[PDB]
Amino acid sequence: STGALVEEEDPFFKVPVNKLAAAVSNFGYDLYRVRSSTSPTTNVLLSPLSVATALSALSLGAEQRTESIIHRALYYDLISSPDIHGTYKELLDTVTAPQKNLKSASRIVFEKKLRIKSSFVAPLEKSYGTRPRVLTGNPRLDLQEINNWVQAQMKGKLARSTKEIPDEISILLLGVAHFKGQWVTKFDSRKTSLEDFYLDEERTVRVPMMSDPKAVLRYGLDSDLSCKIAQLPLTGSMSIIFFLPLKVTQNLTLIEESLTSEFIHDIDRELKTVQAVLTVPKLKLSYEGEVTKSLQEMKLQSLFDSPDFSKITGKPIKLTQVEHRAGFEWNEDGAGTTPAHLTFPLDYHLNQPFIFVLRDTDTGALLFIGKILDPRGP
Ligand SMILES: [Zn+2]
Repeated sequence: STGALVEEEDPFFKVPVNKLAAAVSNFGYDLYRVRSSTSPTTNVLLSPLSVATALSALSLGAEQRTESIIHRALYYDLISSPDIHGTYKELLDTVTAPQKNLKSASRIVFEKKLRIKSSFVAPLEKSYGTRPRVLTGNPRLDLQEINNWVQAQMKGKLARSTKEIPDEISILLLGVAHFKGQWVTKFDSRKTSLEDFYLDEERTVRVPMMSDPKAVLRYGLDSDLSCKIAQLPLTGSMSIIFFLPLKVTQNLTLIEESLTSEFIHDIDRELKTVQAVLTVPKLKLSYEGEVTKSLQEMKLQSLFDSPDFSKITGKPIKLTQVEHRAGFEWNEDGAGTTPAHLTFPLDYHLNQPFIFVLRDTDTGALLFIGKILDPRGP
């Protein structure tokens, strides 16, 4: 009984920037689901906000039908906003503020010699703080310039791309993000040690495992999903929510099917503070790849056929590539250290495949999502 335009009753989602954050985050969970389906045996690491942002910005140059196609994928058609792009600037300003430890940037890149209308550039730069790049047609220079842009946006925290530049670009969208933050409570690195990680029912590896035997966290068991949910706070009003299956498995699909902005808000409200025997693997992960094909499965295929971008230029152009680069890291770093007496202990050992969601507490925005089949790497 959903899909109708109704007034928002949930207080957290009445806030326009939170309503927008929930919309583009729901695009991000959609993209995550497609990628995870495509990658049943490899880690999935995504920061889809940078991709949603490139698409939202590009929709400024779309005529009405194409614009609506982009807006439907971003869930804008369920918002009743007079200023979607003004709200977006606020969203971006909030989640990339310095305390968030999150670098995120989106770029629109056009085929060589394209003449761009200043009536596109002006709202693009105002709301998204970005300017379109027109390629030169020299593959070496063009790849060097894009990597130099990623380097400056990410302050060198991502690896430069040794990937060849695509041969036939009309519109290329680039979404890049890096996150390395600090826990509210540091892990004692003296307690970090090599421990078993159950890749699956038959394969066990040894991985640097952080440990807090007396962790305070927020926790809840979701019986319907057979998974233990824990939330660990980060400095700068963010948290990581973990989804830990009860049985060793790489099949997280049932959990993945539930991931929406509204589900995650509900989970967050329902978690309760407990003490836990907590283990968390160290993570230093990176991803570089094209999400072109995944977006084509997300009702965006017509952007690649004959879309109408005549608000950008008179020359017929179309989406040809959407690139994502992401880097993500967590270690023991944190801001601080911490006749009967009864406790309620729980174990929370992330020593088997799990999903994590890095969420902004203020807006609820999805900042990063990982399916971690193997904490060592790809
Ligand atoms: Zn609520």
